[PDB]
Amino acid sequence: ERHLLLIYTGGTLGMQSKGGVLVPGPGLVTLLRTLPMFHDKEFAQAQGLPDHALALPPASHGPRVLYTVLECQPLLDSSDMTIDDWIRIAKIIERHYEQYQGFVVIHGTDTMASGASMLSFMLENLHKPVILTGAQVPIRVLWNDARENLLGALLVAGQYIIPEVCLFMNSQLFRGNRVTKVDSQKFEAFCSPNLSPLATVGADVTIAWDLVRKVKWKDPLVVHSNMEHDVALLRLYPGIPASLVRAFLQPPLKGVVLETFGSGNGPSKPDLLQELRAAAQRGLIMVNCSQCLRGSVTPGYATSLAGANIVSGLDMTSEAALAKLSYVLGLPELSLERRQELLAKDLRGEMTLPT
Amino acid sequence: ERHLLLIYTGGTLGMQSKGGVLVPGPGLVTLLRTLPMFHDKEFAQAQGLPDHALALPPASHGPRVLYTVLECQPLLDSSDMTIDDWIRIAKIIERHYEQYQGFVVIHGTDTMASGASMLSFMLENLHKPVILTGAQVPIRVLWNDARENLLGALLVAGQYIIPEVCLFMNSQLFRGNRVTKVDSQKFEAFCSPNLSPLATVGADVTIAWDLVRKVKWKDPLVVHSNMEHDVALLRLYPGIPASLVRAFLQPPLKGVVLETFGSGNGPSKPDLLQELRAAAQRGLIMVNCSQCLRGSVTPGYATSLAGANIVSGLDMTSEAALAKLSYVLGLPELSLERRQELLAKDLRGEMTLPT
Amino acid sequence: SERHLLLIYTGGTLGMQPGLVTLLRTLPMFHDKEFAQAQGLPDHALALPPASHGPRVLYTVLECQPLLDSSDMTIDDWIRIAKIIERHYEQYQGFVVIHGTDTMASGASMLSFMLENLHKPVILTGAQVPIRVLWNDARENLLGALLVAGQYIIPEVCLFMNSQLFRGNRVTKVDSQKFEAFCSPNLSPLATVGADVTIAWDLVRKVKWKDPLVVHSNMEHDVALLRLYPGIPASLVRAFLQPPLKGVVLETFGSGNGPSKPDLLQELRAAAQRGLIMVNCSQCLRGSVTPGYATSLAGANIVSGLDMTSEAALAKLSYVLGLPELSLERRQELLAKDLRGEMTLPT
Amino acid sequence: SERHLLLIYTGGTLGMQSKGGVLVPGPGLVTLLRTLPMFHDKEFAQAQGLPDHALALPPASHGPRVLYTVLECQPLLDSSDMTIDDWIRIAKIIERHYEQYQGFVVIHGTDTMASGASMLSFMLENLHKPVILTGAQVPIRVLWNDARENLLGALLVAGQYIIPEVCLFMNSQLFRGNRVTKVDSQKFEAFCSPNLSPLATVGADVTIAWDLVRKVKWKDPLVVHSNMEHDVALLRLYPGIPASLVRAFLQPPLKGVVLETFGSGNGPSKPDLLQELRAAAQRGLIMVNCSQCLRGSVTPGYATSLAGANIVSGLDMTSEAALAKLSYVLGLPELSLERRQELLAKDLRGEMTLP
Repeated sequence: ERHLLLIYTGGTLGMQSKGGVLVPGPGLVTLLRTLPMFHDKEFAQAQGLPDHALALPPASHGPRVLYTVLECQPLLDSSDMTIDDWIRIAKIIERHYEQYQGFVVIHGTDTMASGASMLSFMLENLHKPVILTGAQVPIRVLWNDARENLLGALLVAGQYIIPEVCLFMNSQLFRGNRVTKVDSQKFEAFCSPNLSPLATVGADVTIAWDLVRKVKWKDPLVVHSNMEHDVALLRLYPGIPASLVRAFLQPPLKGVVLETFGSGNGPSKPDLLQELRAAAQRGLIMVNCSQCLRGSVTPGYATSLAGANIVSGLDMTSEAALAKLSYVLGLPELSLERRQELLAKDLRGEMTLPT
Repeated sequence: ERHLLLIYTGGTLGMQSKGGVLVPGPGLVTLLRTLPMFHDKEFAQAQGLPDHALALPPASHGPRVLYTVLECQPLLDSSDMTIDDWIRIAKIIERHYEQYQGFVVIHGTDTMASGASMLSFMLENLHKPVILTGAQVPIRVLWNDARENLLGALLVAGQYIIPEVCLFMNSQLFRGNRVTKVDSQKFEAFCSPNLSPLATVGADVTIAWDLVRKVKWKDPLVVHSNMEHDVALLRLYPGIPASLVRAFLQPPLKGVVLETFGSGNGPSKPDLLQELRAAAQRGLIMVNCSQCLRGSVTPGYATSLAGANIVSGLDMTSEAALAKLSYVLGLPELSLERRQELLAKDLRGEMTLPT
Repeated sequence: SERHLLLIYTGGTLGMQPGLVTLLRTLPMFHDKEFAQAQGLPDHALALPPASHGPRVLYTVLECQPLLDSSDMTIDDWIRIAKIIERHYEQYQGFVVIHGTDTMASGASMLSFMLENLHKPVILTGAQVPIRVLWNDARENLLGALLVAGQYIIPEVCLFMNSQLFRGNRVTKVDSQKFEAFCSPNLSPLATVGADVTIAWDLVRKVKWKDPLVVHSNMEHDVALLRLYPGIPASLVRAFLQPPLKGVVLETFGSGNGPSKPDLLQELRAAAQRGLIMVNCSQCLRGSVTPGYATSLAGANIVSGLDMTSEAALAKLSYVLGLPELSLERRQELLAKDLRGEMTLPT
Repeated sequence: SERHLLLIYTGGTLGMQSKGGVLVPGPGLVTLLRTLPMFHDKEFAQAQGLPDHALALPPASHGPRVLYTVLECQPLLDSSDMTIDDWIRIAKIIERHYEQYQGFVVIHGTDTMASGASMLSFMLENLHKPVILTGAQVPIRVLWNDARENLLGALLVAGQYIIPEVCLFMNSQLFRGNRVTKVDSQKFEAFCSPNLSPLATVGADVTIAWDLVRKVKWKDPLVVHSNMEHDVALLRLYPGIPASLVRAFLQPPLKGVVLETFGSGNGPSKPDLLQELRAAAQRGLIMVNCSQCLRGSVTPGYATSLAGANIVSGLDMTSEAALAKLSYVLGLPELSLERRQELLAKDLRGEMTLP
């Protein structure tokens, strides 16, 4: 028997349709109890389970999966979520860590990749699956992707010891800090462009155990509430003026992810480079990520002006890069040099180092 | 209000797991009645519907969809289906044509492409959707593709006027006579290699109305029970001996689909070509299809020996080609030349003619 | 019989290690010496060998100076390229522009708008590896762009790479290392090259022979792109949208949702009141913006970009804002139209 | 310093000429290549006084200098006319010149290239050096073609890397030969390796899957199997295929057959058909079951209760690999039937993934 906590933060999955427009949809648990795929009534009465606890029907193999639904209030559109909301989620997981074997987090798709990346860093030494999921269509609308996404997340978290923050959608389990949202309409909404899925679901369940990170049983969970808030993302576009870059990098900003062209090239006009130099002199740390969905940043852009304050993001998604930068800048009592060293390491499986 | 007939012929979808092995699973209707996504009990009692009739919950838009389940006996593995089984299905649709607005046929995946292709030809002047569907995993197993495939086929047939035999799987609606099975394990089991899907299902339903065939309201449905049975498929492999080809093409064979290499090239060894000439002289009709999943046969192979008795299949799937040949050969009172002309036409949207 | 192209070389990896013409002259696939002497052609003019069908293709190489890394290109560079095409418009049947891949999608999008009523192919191309390195993608990309521009009347600014012809204002760069570097996420390619050449004539735009080419040198320079990220502060958005900015492409989440915190929405309202025009594009590679975000505060000054790439959106905004003597409402109407095949209107 | 290749030209579109919109044979490949700088460095040739049968590639980025000799077979063949004997001849050419060259490139028509590569894979036991097949949809003498880059890439791969396998190089990808199949008759991406990653990819960088590439066994000498059983066939089961036709197909002197069945390995179960398989097994015929599906694997079980161990699962093998392996195994001298069945169930050349 394995018990999960299902944390419902918001998003389309739980909403209601009302005159062709989506509104909030509380009482997820009341709906799930009425669905045989989500709740086995017969086993519940036959075990006299409390009625806050749902029980999945028996699967092919594995142990029986039970879960409790924790509904956050207020429920959020994911576009409104911030570092503080993700910290709250991490603190919920922390508080209930010993009582459950895994966690599923229902989350809006819009910023799910950012949430998964943040939680990935916040939950240091994670020993248990934390699976984010969501849907393009609410579970209360008849024709939807939510039923199978939610069930799959529960089954994965319930049956496998994958000690990572993941995203489950459309029969695929991705490493959370490797995903990005690529399609605003299709059920295949997400992509892990520089890493295989951790798992695939079909007639069989296939898991890339070669990739899945190792449980460090000896070390306790450490939850980082200390995440630097003053980090930003800046997309360089052709002809972007130095004065706009200057304004964007003004105090109190501590870190920025620069999204550059192709293999990591920004404009080389002297007034723009000077603004990057000046920000590095103020102590600002810059991480260079590619605007391209796939591939990697080759080192070199602006290094002759910003020195070691500009760090290559290699093949990281911008979501991962922003999370890592927030994490590293939030660590207490480190030199600048130590921060730069940490940014250049693969801390959670988010970055592939050249071989 | 729109009423559908759901015809259950067999296949994995309806089976049961028993000691890691699949066995037949009758009484589909008794399972569906217990699933809210498939049957709205409240609306059924409130309309005093007979209890052979199921009612889908309300969808976003559209009218209400009701359906009746017709379970064939015996239920078949699709590998054991034949032209006669498909004729039976076409006669079921014929018999109940005026009573229903659409049809869904649950079918095994192994020969679903052949079934869809056959029905496509059998149902001349079809005015209503006939949607085949199935699953890699049975609907009675918890983690499956069957729930969403079956629901999607019902919703598509219930809500849209697509007057074609189609295949619905994994959120995609394909033209039936354009599909082939490409994966024996994944939920994306089928491909329409030389035509876009007719429809895609996501947050929105997208329909390629430019491709969908036109309802000819004036003409009545004509069901072709006269389908020539003595048609075969022959895959040419390198070095295939003339004597084996001779044996394969003996009477009483009337037609054969030859699967040749690349753009339609078979071996040119004289003894093999002579066997094709001799069969053509006996009146055998041959259609040349490519072994390649994608692309088209260029005219020319063996034409200097078999003359007009060897016809290019252009970009047809072999399933479509075999169906069309059975159809054309079964038509009454036609010359050989007329049969050849008909094979070269696009009769059901199965074949793209060159510019 | 004979079709002449101008090959404009602006910079990029393709030509790296000047004098592109001297290399091309020595490559039989690019220059037929025998036909050149037999027709006494001037030696600034190259001649492709005969292709399968079609007429003979001749071309002249115009090398820009200085040559640019594409990351350093700006609206002015693209205007210059448009003026080169304008100047030589009657003398050639098509144009090929060698360009760096980094901003090729932005360049193609800009030229698409600048060249109003274009009647002739303008094909951009480039390479991940220089043509002078033995193992490269440049030879076939360049040849394919010449052959397409030389043999087909596709009156659009296009991008040719890795055997595919895309609509220029529909492309974006998706891979920084592979030869398949570009994607047209919301539109099929205009053409594919294989054993046969397949052209989507159903998509290709119609030549309006009556109307003359009009080149828009009047492109608004004070337009920007702003990527909203979770928790982006209102004060930063305020700073970003200060005068003299006239237009901005906001890149929002999913179907077009930005954060709804009141202080941020207020900054968008305030910019709209200053007359700033905003276009909402999705950060997602694929799909479309649904109308509605911030419309109750910014009103008609915030426009849905539907399925546009951000490159197309920024170009269109520069184009529309540069048009003389239009009301604000007219500018908003134009942004909502499909002006160059860059945007699919719902059906 | 220097690596020497033998380029064996057997036929195919690559070397042909266009004449009135129709392709005819094109001899004297070497005379054309000498005039192309990408294929021949004249300056280095004179400066080293190389014999003029030997071509020299220009210097590449890294690596040693690559020289190659062109051996043109006569007569040149369309690949649809090739047989086991032609592939044996190729294997004997490689054998004869094995010590004089460091690698081999074989120009071959695309139509049966997968069969050729699969055959050579088995014939060349303990291969220590790359044998790279390549070809083109369009002749190298037509201006706009895929042949230049395919041929150059094959030469560069064979010249610069020690991949001791029979491979196929097309469209910037190196596939394991016995894993490929032709999927498109018109596009430059003509081939697919459906159940194995490419061994290599070519872009700005060359990426090689060294984890997959087989290990050079330097101690063991090359053994070339001329002893390949010729009486092996491929039979594609189609719905309703009659027992009498299967009986005719499996008559003596056939020794082995690859049966192509539906989905996960299911053929029709009608008793008269199964009886014909039993009867063939009793005559000593060996049968390998492969899936008609491009992707995925045969699950054991079909017809095993009648044909016993004479019917063997082909798992995820392509039909080309299966036919080659069967020919190889049946050609081995003095083996019991049980031994032959064991060998068919092993991964002998990287063609089959065991569960």
